[PDB]
Amino acid sequence: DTKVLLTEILLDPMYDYAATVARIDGSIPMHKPRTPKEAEYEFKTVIGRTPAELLSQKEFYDKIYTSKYRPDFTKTSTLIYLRAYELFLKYLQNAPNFNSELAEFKTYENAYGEQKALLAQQGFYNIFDPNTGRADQRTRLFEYKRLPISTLYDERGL
Amino acid sequence: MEKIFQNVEIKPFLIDFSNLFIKNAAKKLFQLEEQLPLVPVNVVMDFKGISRAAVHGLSRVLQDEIPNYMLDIKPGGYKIEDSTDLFMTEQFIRNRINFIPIYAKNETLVFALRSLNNSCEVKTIYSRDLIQVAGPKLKYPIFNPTFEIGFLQPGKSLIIEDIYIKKGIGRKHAAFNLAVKTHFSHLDIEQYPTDKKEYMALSGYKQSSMTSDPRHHRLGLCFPAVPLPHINQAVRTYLKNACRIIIGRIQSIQKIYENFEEPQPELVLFSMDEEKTKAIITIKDETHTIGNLLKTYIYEMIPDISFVGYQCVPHKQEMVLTIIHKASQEDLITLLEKSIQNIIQTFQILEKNVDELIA
Amino acid sequence: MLIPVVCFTCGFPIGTYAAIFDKARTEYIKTKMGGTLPQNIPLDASLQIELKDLITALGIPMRVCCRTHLITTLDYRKYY
Amino acid sequence: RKEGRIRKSLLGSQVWSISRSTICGNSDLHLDEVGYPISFARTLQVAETVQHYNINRLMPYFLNGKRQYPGCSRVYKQITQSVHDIEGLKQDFRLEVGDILYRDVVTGDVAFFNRQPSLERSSIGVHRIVVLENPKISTFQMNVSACAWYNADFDGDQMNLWVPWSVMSRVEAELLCSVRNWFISTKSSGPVNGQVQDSTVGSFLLTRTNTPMGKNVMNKLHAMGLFQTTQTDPPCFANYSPTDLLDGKSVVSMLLRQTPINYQRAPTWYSEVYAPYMHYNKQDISTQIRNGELIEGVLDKKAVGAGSSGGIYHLISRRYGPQQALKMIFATQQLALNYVRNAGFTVSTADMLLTPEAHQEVQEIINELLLESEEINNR
Amino acid sequence: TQRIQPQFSFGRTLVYYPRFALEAQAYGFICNSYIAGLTSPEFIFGEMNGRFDLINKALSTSSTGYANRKAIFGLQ
Amino acid sequence: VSTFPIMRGSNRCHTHHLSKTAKKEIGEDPNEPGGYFIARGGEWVVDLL
Amino acid sequence: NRVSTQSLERKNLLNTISALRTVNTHNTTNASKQTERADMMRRVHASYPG
Amino acid sequence: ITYGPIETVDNEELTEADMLSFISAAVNSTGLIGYNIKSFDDLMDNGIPQ
Amino acid sequence: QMILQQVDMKLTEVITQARQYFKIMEEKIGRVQSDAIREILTMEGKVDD
Amino acid sequence: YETNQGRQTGGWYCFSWPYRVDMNRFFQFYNEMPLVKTIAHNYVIPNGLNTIVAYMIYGGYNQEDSVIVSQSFIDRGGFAGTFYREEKVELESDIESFGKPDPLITKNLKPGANYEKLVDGFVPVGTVVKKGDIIIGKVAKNKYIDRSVMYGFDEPAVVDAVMRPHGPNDEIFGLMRLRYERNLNIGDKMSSRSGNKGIAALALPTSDMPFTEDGLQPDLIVNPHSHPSRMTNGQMIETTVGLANALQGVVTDGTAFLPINVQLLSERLAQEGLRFNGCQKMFNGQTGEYFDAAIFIGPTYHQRLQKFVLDDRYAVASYGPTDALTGQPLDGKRSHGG
Ligand SMILES: [Mg+2]
Ligand SMILES: [Zn+2]
Repeated sequence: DTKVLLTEILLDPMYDYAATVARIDGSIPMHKPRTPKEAEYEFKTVIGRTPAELLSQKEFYDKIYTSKYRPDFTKTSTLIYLRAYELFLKYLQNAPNFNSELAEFKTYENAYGEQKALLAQQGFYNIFDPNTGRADQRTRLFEYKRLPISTLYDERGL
Repeated sequence: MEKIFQNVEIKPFLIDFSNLFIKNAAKKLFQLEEQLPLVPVNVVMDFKGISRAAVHGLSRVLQDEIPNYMLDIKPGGYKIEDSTDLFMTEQFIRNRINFIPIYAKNETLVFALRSLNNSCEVKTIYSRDLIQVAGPKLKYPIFNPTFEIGFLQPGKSLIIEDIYIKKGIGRKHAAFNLAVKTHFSHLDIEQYPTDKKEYMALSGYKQSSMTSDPRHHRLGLCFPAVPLPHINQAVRTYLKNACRIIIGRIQSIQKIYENFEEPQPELVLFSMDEEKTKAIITIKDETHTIGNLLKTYIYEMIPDISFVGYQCVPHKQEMVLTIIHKASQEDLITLLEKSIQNIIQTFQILEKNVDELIA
Repeated sequence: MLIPVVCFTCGFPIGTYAAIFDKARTEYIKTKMGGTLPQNIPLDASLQIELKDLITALGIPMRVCCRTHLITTLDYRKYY
Repeated sequence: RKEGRIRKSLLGSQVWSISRSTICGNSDLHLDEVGYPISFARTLQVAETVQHYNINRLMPYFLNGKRQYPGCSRVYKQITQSVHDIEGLKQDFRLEVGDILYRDVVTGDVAFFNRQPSLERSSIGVHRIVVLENPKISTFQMNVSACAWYNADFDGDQMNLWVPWSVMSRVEAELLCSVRNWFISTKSSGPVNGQVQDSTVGSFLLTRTNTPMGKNVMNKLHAMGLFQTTQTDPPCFANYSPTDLLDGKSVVSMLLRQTPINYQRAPTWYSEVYAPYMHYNKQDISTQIRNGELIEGVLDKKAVGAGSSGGIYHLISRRYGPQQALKMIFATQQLALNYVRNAGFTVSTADMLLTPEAHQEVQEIINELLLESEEINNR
Repeated sequence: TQRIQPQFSFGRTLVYYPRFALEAQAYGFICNSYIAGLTSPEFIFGEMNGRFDLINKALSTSSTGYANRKAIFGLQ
Repeated sequence: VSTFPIMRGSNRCHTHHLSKTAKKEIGEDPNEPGGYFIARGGEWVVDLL
Repeated sequence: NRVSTQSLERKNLLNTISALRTVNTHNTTNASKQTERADMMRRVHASYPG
Repeated sequence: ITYGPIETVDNEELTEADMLSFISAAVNSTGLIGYNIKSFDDLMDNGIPQ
Repeated sequence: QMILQQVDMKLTEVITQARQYFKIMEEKIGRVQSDAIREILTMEGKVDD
Repeated sequence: YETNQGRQTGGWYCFSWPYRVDMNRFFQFYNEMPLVKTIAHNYVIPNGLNTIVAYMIYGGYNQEDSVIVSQSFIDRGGFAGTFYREEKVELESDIESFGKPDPLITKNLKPGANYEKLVDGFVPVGTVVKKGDIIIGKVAKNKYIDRSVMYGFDEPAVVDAVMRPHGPNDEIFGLMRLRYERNLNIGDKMSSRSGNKGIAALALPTSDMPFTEDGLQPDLIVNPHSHPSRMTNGQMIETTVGLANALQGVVTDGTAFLPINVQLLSERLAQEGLRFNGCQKMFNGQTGEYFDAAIFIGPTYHQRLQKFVLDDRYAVASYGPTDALTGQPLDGKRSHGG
């Protein structure tokens, strides 16, 4: 009963998210567990209930780990990360509002993505025509230039 | 003699802090307002009265045939139990650490990397985070502290405990490469104006390489990390060590020559038809440096040679030098020993000139 | 995932100035981009961003390989 | 159907003792040689039956065993009529007569080289094995002039290689299926192999009368360096001073004097469509070889190219055998490559760029073409 | 052996050329060199030619296989 | 009655209601758009027919 | 089956994007167009551009 | 809508590199993949229920 | 042919003698020291004289 | 050809790669934006590197689509990455379980197998596994018959991740992930963005590589003969433009059908101190002798195609699995015989 629970929850990405949040907050050791005792302690802190306690009742998402930082949201990277984890938890728990909070945070994350995309620019540069200070449009392409008929025939029509 | 290694120019590569962007970035990244403890140094050397083979062999040795030091991770140094980061793999960090240029005098130094990201931001790991755990305390750093080893995701850690100093040569692993090529030119061969359309497809020299024998050369080599105060000493040590390496490698094949009468697997002698004697010298793990030097000096010592040549085939990993001469085995051996002595004399003169030119 | 510690072609330690170069390039680019959005910078036909003077001030030599690997290498943390 | 019993199991078959790998070029291998990675040489084995004449030769293989190359993996003892592991035979000291030793593949062994689709009689050929002792090489290396047998190129092609282990198969491989038998095409009755790409251009550059630098000559040191990798006995340069100048025709004659042939044909270099422009050297447009001596003309695709009927290699095969032809192909390829090692050869963007005047001329020509088209339209 | 057929519409070779166009460019005449660069209709015609080359190369293997197997079994 | 396969990134996907950071932390590619099906472990893209 | 699908081969991101933008010809067992139509359907058609 | 006169449009300074902006706008409108997720959402919302 | 043959058999006998010595040096005197004999006997080539 | 090759190019195949257990996936560590980029790189991350390429003849080792590669460029991480293999094994029924078999557990223990390095039936993460090693020990039902799976691959691997998830049938299974250090090897396929495939035929040390008078040396040496018949002039133009881009510190757009003038770009090369062509005086690295002709050398974006010779090569001995029907060997490397 506990083995299936452990293999189902330890491979849940929600468990890894809550575990890394706890590691950031310092509630669990920064390293992966090396003994069964500290693995059980990590499960207790991350899930919020012991594996035996979970098998008794039905609620799962209510006791998942919450940040101790209390990051007043209303420098930027930490706020974005903590708000993202809080919204992930609220989505799992089916919070009352969620959707409006999700839209607001998606706008803020769009702004932060704008800043990050600014950090990712390597410079462009355009080759300019010296005569016209714009993108160079000079080419060696073919021009029709209808020719006089003397280039193909002589005065005798040959 | 007569100072074969003529004047040498030494020019370190320094950060121009007059640039506002560079100054601000350095100040707010590393609190750096002065030059780094280790800087690259550009060494331009003029050589007169010396074959192109010797100068290029010195360049090749300084590039990837001189012993050099690297930072390396011992097996099990990467702590799998403690390295929670999923992107900073052992291969990636090992590649970054292997190629950090280090100027180390003591090989017993051991460093450790204990970077723990207990924040919500991605944390960059710098070489300044490489703390020494073994060996004498470094009075001067052996590497610059501005290298980005890697980055840690929030809540992730990277633990490496056995970063030690490894010795090797560049031709085996490139992290032992010492000098990068900066300039090479012959000052005794006239050059065309290559900015014109008539000469832009040619090399520029006014003599064909198939007929020219330059004896005046300018060699430019850059060393990646030498201490800022002791630049001249580092360059002098590098040049001397290259000369010693060449001399020792030449003496290694000279020792084969002294036992031509005793059966040696490396040296084989024949007497084919017309009083000619053929000598074949096969050296395993020998490069083009020794083969080219040997061929050049044998050909100089025996201008009337029937045939001299070598092949460093990329497979079979060996150098096979073939000498054919209208002589006997004894006289051929004396001539080859004389050529070896000429090579040794030339490189000892180079060592002396290095000593008396870079103070 | 980072600017290489040394130039891939010749082994010059371009990674000594990689962080400083990245920061200074960001600051310099911010002074050349006008109203264009950051993701539209590679599409702006009026942009003329030159990093030659920045790299020279860093002390990196005028080497094709070194400047190429310094200015073209992608940083993983900027995309992840 | 193809996957059915007949076509998949009777007409073809899956086999043991066979290897496959990507093929790459190796100009230091002879045309009848193949580069075999050592890890494959310790996987495929040759069955040598221990007798009185070979016991001394086979003893080092037995002693090396599975720990050192060249060694062995299995021994088929005749007294027990069964196969014995080499690690269990530590007490045998020597080998008995009638024993069968499965030794590692060594340099000089014959191997069957095959590239699918097998469409020609030369699609399977026998090459002498050259074992590549570099552990980081996993490819089947071959000379670029050997690719014409298999219609192969080094862009991802994979070839099958199996070493004959039985005595009859080895006899046949070295007597019947060697690639020297496929030098002359069964299809076209002409030569298959020759100089390709860099070798053709190198032959032209070496045999041309003049360079942009003047007369195409080299000193004695560089003339000797042309024969460094030819794998032949070098010619004598004792009658040459260090300042003496040798033209490329002289070294080509030094190489070709071993198999004297008579050749007289205009080179591919001289084209009548090019003649109005350019200025052809009169000594470069009439290639003549008399008794192995290159008198005049350049060597290019017509004389040394692969598949060139009537070329120098075809004549060498006709007068001295296709093995001599393959050896001469390797020697001349080495000569050309060693010449290019100093002459240099490149292509640039400016090589394909017309001058503005030439661009105007081209535009005028295309305008005339379009004007004729417009006249037809007006009609 | 023939020029580009008007397959876009009745009398049209491409959307870039008018119906019943008489200019040579509308029927696959490429006036530009590779080094000069091709325009979009020129590149489309060149892509048609190259796709023809690729199709012929691809089905050459199969057709040669069929004919070769038949000939081998007839002559072996 | 049964279950129905859900396109990644669709309205019925869980990553639809997660931010880029949350998608990053749960092992999803934050910059990928999705558009594939996760069936029997593998990833499957329904092409345009 | 009128569903055109393939395994998501994650060789790179360009491979994934191109897989999501791939248009596949319809496959039918009875005919499959094994005539001169075979090389007609593989050509660049004049309606393709854009 | 009565558009302005075409004779007063200033376009001589428009470069071919400026049309990359139009292509980028088109790509942003499409998203390069958005059609498939849109069609699956349509199937889920109306297709299967109907 | 004969001189190349005579040196050939001489070499094969020498190699056989050396490696027969080496196997004996496994039971008599252990591997770790014997594997040290071969190690620095190979970097001077030998290993077979 | 480039449309085909650009999709097989190694790079950052997924940004969530450490979270996935994927088979035959290659993650290339270093990727560069092309010096001459296009509009496509605004929407997909570029895959490849701006390798310095010398278009020349060097010993005949780059003939017929071969390329000479710098060994130093390979060592420094050029096109290096990690190759990932997955090993999913399932318990057939309740009569099978995960564990380390013993001599009494044998009934069929594999000859020459290791059966060591197994902790709780699985090889721990971070352990090097060779050809004969047994990864994941499974026993059925002596009192037990061995059903453990062997490594088998010629190339050694490292256990990167191992899990014990439940399957769709609510049963536990395997899924070990194996990690391979994959540097650029001889025989690895490379390509430019113009469709010019190249097999690495030779790796040369730094001293053996040709170098310019200013010290520039190539990562790759590409045969000039690959150009004429193929007419991949875009690669030449990209090299010419990137030569000036590198010295100018710029990243020019080279999207198709943009206004292009090769003469103006070649003139732009002259304003950077270089020749009108991209050709420079180079010296032979092995002999130190200059070439009589200036050699066109410059930065060309190159892609490592995910066709690894270590995965394609195969050699089999006279023994192995045979078809029960025909008695013939099984099919291919995957079946370990054929
Ligand atoms: Mg091919
Ligand atoms: Zn560099």
